[PDB]
Amino acid sequence: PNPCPESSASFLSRITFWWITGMMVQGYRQPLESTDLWSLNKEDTSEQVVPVLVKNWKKECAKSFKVLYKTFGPYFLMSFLFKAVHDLMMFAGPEILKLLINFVNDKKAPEWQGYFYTALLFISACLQTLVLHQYFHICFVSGMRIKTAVIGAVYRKALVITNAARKSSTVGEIVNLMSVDAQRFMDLATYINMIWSAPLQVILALYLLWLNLGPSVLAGVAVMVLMVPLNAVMAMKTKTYQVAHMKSKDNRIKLMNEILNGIKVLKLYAWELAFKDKVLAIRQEELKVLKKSAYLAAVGTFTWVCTPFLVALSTFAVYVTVDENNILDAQKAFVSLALFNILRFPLNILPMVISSIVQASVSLKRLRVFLSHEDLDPDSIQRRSITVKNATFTWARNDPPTLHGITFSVPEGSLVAVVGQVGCGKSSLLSALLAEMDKVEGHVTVKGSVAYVPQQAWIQNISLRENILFGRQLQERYYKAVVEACALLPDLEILPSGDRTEIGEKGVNLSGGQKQRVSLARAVYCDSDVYLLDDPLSAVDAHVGKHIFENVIGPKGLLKNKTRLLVTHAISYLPQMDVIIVMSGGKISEMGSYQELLARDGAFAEFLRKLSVYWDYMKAIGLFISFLSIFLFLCNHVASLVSNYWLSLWTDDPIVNGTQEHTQVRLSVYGALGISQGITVFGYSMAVSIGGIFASRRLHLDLLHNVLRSPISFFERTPSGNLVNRFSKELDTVDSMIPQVIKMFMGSLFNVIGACIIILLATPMAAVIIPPLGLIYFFVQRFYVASSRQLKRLESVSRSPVYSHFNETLLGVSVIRAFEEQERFIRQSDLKVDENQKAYYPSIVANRWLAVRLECVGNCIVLFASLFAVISRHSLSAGLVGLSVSYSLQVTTYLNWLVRMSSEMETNIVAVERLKEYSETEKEAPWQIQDMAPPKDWPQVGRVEFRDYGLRYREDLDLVLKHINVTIDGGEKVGIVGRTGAGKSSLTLGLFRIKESAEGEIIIDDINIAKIGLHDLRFKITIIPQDPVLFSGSLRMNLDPFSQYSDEEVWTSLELAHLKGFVSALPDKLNHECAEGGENLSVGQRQLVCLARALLRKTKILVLDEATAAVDLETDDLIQSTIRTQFDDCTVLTIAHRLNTIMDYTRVIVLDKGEIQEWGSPSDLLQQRGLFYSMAKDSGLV
Amino acid sequence: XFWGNLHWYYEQFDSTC
Repeated sequence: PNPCPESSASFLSRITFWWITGMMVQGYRQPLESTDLWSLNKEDTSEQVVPVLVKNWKKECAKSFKVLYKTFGPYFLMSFLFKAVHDLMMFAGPEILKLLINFVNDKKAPEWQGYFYTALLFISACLQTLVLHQYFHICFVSGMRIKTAVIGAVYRKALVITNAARKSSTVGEIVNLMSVDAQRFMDLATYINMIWSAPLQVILALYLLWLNLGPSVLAGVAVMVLMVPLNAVMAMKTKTYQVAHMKSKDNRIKLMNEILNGIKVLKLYAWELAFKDKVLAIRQEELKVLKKSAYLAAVGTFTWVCTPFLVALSTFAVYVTVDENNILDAQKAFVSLALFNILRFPLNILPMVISSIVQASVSLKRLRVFLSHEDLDPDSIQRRSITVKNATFTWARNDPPTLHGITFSVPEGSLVAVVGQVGCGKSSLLSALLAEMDKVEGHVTVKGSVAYVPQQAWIQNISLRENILFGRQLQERYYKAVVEACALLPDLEILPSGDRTEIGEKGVNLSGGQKQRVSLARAVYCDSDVYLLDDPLSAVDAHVGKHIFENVIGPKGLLKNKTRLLVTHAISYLPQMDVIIVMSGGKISEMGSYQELLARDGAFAEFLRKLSVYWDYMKAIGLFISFLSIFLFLCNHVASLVSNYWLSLWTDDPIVNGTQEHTQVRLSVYGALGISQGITVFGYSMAVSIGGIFASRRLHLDLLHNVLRSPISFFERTPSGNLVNRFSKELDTVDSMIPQVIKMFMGSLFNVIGACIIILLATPMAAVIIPPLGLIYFFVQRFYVASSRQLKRLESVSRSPVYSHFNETLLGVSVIRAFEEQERFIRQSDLKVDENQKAYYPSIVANRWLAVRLECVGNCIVLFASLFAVISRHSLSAGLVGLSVSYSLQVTTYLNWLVRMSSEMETNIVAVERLKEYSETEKEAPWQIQDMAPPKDWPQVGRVEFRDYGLRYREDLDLVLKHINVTIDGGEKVGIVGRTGAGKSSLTLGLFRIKESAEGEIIIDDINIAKIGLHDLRFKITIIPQDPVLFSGSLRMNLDPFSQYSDEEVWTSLELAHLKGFVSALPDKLNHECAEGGENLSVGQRQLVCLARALLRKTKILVLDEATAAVDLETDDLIQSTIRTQFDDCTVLTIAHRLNTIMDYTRVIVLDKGEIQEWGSPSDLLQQRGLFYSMAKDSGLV
Repeated sequence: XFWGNLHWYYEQFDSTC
């Protein structure tokens, strides 16, 4: 249908991975999706791979598990042959190089011999790239084949495992066993060969180095060896700084979560500037830990660049000095220098290898423990209606037996009832028949199919139709009858989508009663012979249970001639059921029918009784720091190329009398240039890392100001999760990732340019081969960077359903084995694992594709460089050819970094633009103009007047308020009342200028507020919200976050508020640590705290929103009693629902529509027979 | 993505390089 092209591709195609080239070029043109993705190979599929492991595990287990990993041994054994060949081919370049340098020096030689070496060099290097990436393919395949197998085995085991063994581990730990431990065996499969390969590679590297120079070459090996423990110590110190940074980050995010949630109250109080300073105080504590991390990193990039110099200097300095007769030739100097770069890789990768093999041995032990658990005995219950003979059941393999001496038989097509007190083993009885408990003695058998309904209902996250169907073919007539009979139609109609929706696990939440009603229906629809109902009756009402019991479970219901054993706490439905079974602490006390069992008077009777974005980042770091870093960078790369060119002159000088003439003079200058290089490496490393902290500080302070200057409309239209993700994800990218990447990218780019400059400086004919190879490099990079990111994205989104599915399986183990649908859920899991590998297999081949193309362009640069030297022998000297070829031989490595760090850059720079997202968005009015600033005239009277005022909720919508004209004198207590969805709430938003006046004017004390600054208005008037939220921190801070006025003022305010009793003589008097939106304090306390805030400011115009909405009628009286005496001469404009508060005022205004319908005195409007009289009647109190 | 290592690793040392 859509097979993998690998199997139907030629030999040459498979060697060079040409068969994926089709999928790469396609991936640039259009986006790659899950459908545009090949079928797996037959030998990679779960149903082929998994059964071979579980077979060998069953075989090996019998004899009594690295012995079981001789399943993937045969395929992986081929790996050793390719890798062994690669290690010997690796030490061909330096051996051939020595001959080529001798050739150029030996003038009187046959010329053709040159061309032979340069040919033999290219061929040798090109067989190396092919054999290498064959070795890596069969390693990455064998690792992929282990992941598929391990996941498979773990899943099968999780079904057959016993309750005792499952209670040992957590649901998390078993899901982590499939997610972490199995994932590590993909990785282990790769680098496990380096345990034998790297030491063999080191041993050879040392020996070739020894023949080339002498015992002097130890001095070089010493340095590189001493860098390994320095790398270890510094890599430990960064991890402790990373954890210190991460702990400080969560404090900032937790505070932002409160600000983003509770902006609505924060804006009304004018606490934007106060909480801006509060976040910045935490941010500076976080930027000091990054500043310590910056100095460290600088030393990290310092040691990397100056190592290949320090080694070279130390080795030559020792060699040259110890004896004057030691002559330094080009054939000695550049071959040893090349060998040192071959020797450098294994020592560095050896600490990572050994580190990872240790962690794999932790994961290997965890699997061995889980796989070698005791499974349930399947032939404990016969499966030839239900009969038991002296059965005894434990929960654990050895434990006090739960059920002891039970002997009961149930006729076919009868209703049985299990009753008793809590902890009588009535819950365990149904678990025993399903073969979950371990049998000790006795005979048990159940006839035909079995349907189960657990106490704690399990509901897998799928379509609610397909949940009740549970993998059965639909029958519309019957499906309608059971859904009706279960009384699920009243619940079905309420749900947003209706018939087909999502589950509370990950979607719309269902109540305890609804969960049972689905779970009951799921069993009913299946239509099995025997039914085991483990207390379905946990519904909202008995009236619901009456409908269900009679229509489904009872003799008049669906299951008329079907065996149905039930266990229940209810005593209501007993006289309907045929026979009742009473238990006593894990033993059947007495069996009998309702009529006869009461007559005996037994236990039963007692039971009933974009370049733009890069320039934005450039302006963020600062232009002085930017230019200084670029200057110090070019100073390093120049100082590097000159030192390597100076080495190539030191080689070329005659031997006068078995001595190299001037050598100490040259050795010094060579030493000096290295210090000049090393100093500038630490320079741009520190300069860039310092710059990253300046941008981090700027972009955070810029973003945090932009958010707070926004209107509340922004916070309604924008999702809260979108804003929280910004501060969390995108800042962390700018802080850590971007500064480290830009120095690795630039470092790589100028090492590639640097290598080309030497090749051109050596051979000017090199020019002609630069545009052809550059054009190839551009196109192979163009397709990879595009296509690769799509495949990695598809892999990361296709791995999440595998863990999501296994977590659901682990919860509903009892149900899956009751209905006996394991085979279904196996195929369900095999399908999901395959869909993950279908994404992962192209992803890994994409890497092999690029690597063969890049290394082929690498081998072309070393070919042409070495060839043009032979074409111009008689011009050049032995030193220039050494330097030219030795550089070109390192190009391949830089091209890999240049392509990677190009892709890493393009993803990370997106985050910079998204931190400046809300820069040009609509901002509210200026916080203070402080030109026409209000004086102390506002409180003198407190006049309020609306002049034909009107507002809209949305920008383009019908008017909410309209024709609002009324005058309020100073000291008057005014009431505002209406019906639901009138717009009385909107008048509070207008008074505080949350939404700017859509049409008309609003005046306070002969001074128009529409022109005046927001914060000057916001302070001068106070508000009591509906649900006053408390911000986490001090209670002293919660009352006054500025802390301007005295502490006695805070006490005398809490004294008048009558909250004196609370936090009176607690050790936390004033500085009590509140948290979680004021969870510590109760509902009533919150109203008194916000009243105290108003009693501290003592403003002459107050407003109350839902003051008497779901109050305990204790703080309700305290609110009203304080309002009377404290705010006696002060104006108040109250928004209330209940009439009791509204009735006790001088003036009241009534509006149902957008217009003011009625206004006057409460006593006057009752006599006038207005809308107030109608409202008062409808309320109840007249 | 290691400390003082701009060595190219074709290996996946526990991925998340």
